[PDB]
Amino acid sequence: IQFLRTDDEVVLQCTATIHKEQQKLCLAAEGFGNRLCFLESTSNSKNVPPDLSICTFVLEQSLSVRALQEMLANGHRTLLYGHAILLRHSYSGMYLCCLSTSRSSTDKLAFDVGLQEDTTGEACWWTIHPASKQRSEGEKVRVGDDLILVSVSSERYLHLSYGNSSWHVDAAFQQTLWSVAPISSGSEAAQGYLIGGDVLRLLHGHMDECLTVPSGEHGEEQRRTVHYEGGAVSVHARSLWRLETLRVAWSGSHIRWGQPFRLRHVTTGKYLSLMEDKNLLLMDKEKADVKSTAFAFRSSKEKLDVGVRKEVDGMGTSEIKYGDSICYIQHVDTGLWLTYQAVDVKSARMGS
Amino acid sequence: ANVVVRLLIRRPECFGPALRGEGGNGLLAAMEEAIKIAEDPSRDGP
Amino acid sequence: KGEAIRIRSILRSLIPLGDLVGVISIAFQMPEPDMSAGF
Repeated sequence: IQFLRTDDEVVLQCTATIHKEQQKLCLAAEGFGNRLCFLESTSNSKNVPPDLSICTFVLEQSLSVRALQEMLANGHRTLLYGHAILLRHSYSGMYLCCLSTSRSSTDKLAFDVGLQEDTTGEACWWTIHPASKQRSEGEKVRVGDDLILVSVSSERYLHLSYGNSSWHVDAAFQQTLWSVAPISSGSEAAQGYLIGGDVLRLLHGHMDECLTVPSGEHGEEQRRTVHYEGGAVSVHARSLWRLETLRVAWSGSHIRWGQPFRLRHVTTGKYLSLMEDKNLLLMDKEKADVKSTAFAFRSSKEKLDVGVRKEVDGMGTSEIKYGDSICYIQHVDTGLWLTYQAVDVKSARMGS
Repeated sequence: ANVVVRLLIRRPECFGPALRGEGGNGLLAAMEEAIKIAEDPSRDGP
Repeated sequence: KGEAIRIRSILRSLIPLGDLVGVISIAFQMPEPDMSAGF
């Protein structure tokens, strides 16, 4: 029932039936190093999490085709069918567009989609059209509605061109239902409160001990180790942890206490998993099971609440602040709690 | 012209199968196959 | 006009140029009369 406004991060999802199996795929793009776009399996997240950081897109502007043409000649607005929307990548900062190059020689009539830096020209904007008979032009868009994206210059639909091994999105003349899932509606997110889908660092109140991993001085086998450090490591890049929410809708909502989420190390790309045979380690997305990677934040040390909440459709309530907040990490399976130790021998303790 | 082009590009099967689609290469091979069929009377109506 | 440019680009992507010249170059036979129901 919520109407898509402007300056809100969304996700372009769609359905794909291959091998008599249905799957949910969102439109993602690396941006830095690769301009062309690809797909990310948003479904099947219990075993492998998707890359929402590159899957989300934000609506920069929302103008009609005629106002857009007048712009070519020369707050938070709502989204209506028939407008010429503008999609900007969240992380890469570039803008989704329709490239004039053809990579797949099979569809000799389609184009390739990708990201571009400049917003000039009518080769970057996209128009939304109704996909079902129950809706028509001129109506307000709501959450969960299936729409059709059409290029302005290319005049080609955002088609999900099926291939043997190339699941690539093209700008073809075959309509494809692109469902839109919100992430962050741009509500009154007060500066300092915790927002989901964000990367942060964890310090101590009286010890400023940051949760880090060994640097590139040794190999990945050493870098998989997790420990505490201090000093200049607080401003380094190997001390950043991203909180990925399980649900793909409203993933950038306000983090509430006790909900599961994955910890990702953006420096190496591995997820913080816990194998009870040892301490916690870093395992990649291919084997990052939700029962071993999903952690939660509590306000106390007790285990009073486990099976309480499952999902809340909304932006959420501002609960956790960045300034003054004492959270406690807790696992969904074992329910252990963090503790600092003195495993370091007295041989070279003061220096290391 | 604009509206007919729109309709013809939205419905790709209006063109020949040997010219448009993931099958036949293009108009060249299409017309060469057509000439071959015209020369070989085994592909007509007796 | 830009719409004309887009339509021309669509037509060019539909029908290539080498295709056109290859189909033009067939050198039809010129005949004893023959049939005009062929190429």
